[PDB]
Amino acid sequence: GPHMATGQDRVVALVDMDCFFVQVEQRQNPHLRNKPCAVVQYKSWKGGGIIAVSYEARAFGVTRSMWADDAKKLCPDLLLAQVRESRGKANLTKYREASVEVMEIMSRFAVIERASIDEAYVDLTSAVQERLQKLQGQPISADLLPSTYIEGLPQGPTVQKEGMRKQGLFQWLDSLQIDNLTSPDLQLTVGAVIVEEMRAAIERETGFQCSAGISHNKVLAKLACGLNKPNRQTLVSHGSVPQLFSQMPIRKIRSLGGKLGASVIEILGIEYMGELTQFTESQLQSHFGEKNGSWLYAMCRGIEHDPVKPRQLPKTIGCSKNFPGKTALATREQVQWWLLQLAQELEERLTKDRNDNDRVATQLVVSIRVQGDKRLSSLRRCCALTRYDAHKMSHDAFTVIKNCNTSGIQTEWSPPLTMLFLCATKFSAS
DNA sequence: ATTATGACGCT
DNA sequence: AGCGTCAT
Ligand SMILES: Nc1nc2c(ncn2[C@H]2C[C@H](O)[C@@H](COP(=O)(O)OP(=O)(O)OP(=O)(O)O)O2)c(=O)[nH]1
Ligand SMILES: [Mn+2]
Ligand SMILES: [Mn+2]
Ligand SMILES: [Mn+2]
Repeated sequence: GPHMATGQDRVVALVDMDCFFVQVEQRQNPHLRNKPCAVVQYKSWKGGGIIAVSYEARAFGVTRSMWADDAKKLCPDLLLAQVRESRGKANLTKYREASVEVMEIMSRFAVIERASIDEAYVDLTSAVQERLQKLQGQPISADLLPSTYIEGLPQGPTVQKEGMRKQGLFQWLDSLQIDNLTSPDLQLTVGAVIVEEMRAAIERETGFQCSAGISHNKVLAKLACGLNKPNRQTLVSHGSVPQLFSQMPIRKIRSLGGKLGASVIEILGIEYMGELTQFTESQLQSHFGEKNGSWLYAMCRGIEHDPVKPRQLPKTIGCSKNFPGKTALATREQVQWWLLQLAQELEERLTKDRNDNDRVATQLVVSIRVQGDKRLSSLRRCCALTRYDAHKMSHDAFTVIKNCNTSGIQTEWSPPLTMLFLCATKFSAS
């Protein structure tokens, strides 16, 4: 009743750039704009692997994780842009630099948590309080929410999509109590006004479009963001959760799309998020552990407490390359040459990071995969990272991995290596 | 040959 | 510390 917490304390947004790498290439090359187009890494094997897809191309069935030759079968007019290659490997610097452009704009409105190269969470609770005091109690005009959907509306008592969006927004605004500065629905609405302003600034100052979700926590904001892409934002209220979750497959909620979610489905014999409400907290903890059980008990009621961490910069700076099939590394000279290539890219990125961000990494993580192992990483070992020098880092990585060569010959490497990975970690202020 | 990154939990 | 999971 009056003591039952409802998880409505915060206003949280999730901003995700639409088909980011594609947009970066479309800004650079206007010939690619408003076209079916995709971004690929490499080219010789099956035309390269697609990693990002414009919405025009998605309409033909093109998807990430598809070979370009196969995508061209679905979409013969598909346009392609290739990721830059430096030192023999894909180099993602252009997209990291574009990401910094967007993150710095978002940080003007509120403190952000960089969740990926193209998405960030935003804690808007305080900004919403401020804008509400600036409002002095006037309602919010629909004109302030020109790209916002209200999930679950319209309802009850109409042929076009924009008209649907506007009907739902009108129903939502008509039911707002704008006199209560602590109304969670009002707070979410003001949050959506601010996110309209943030997205407008991003597009004005970079050319890039994005989608966003606004709700009371990170999981609901992420889920909301996906409901109406591209170039739109969605408000998911606390009240919208029972209907939304009643037909939501469990795998759609962030962290449940893998083995844990499959086990929730199998053990409990359910399909949808809302079905979780029928279990006690102790029942869920008994199946899925104390932490997961409490998280699921609260999540299926729309409640989640994970904070938006104040972190705009990545915690790690890494370099990795797969060597699939017959390109696996089988000699010592090969392994050394590629460790050097990775370490040279790492040195360049670390030196730029030190100048930009006033910090130094102190630990080097070396990971490899050996032929025949299904796991991503066959081995991870750390060593000290005391100087930003590529030859030193590559010799140190070789030292930590050389015991993995089971060949009796000094020159050959067996079993051959199908992955190398160098990662700089444990940053200290400098 | 579903690649190149990231974050975070477990023990 | 080293390994696994999840995202995409
Ligand atoms: N190198 C590499 N980059 C990836 C991979 N998967 C995604 N990316 C990059 C390219 C995407 O443009 C970018 C952001 O990913 P998202 O999942 O948010 O998708 P994207 O922004 O492409 O489309 P969206 O409109 O958000 O559905 O991350 C991958 O497997 N390898
Ligand atoms: Mn995106
Ligand atoms: Mn995507
Ligand atoms: Mn994203």
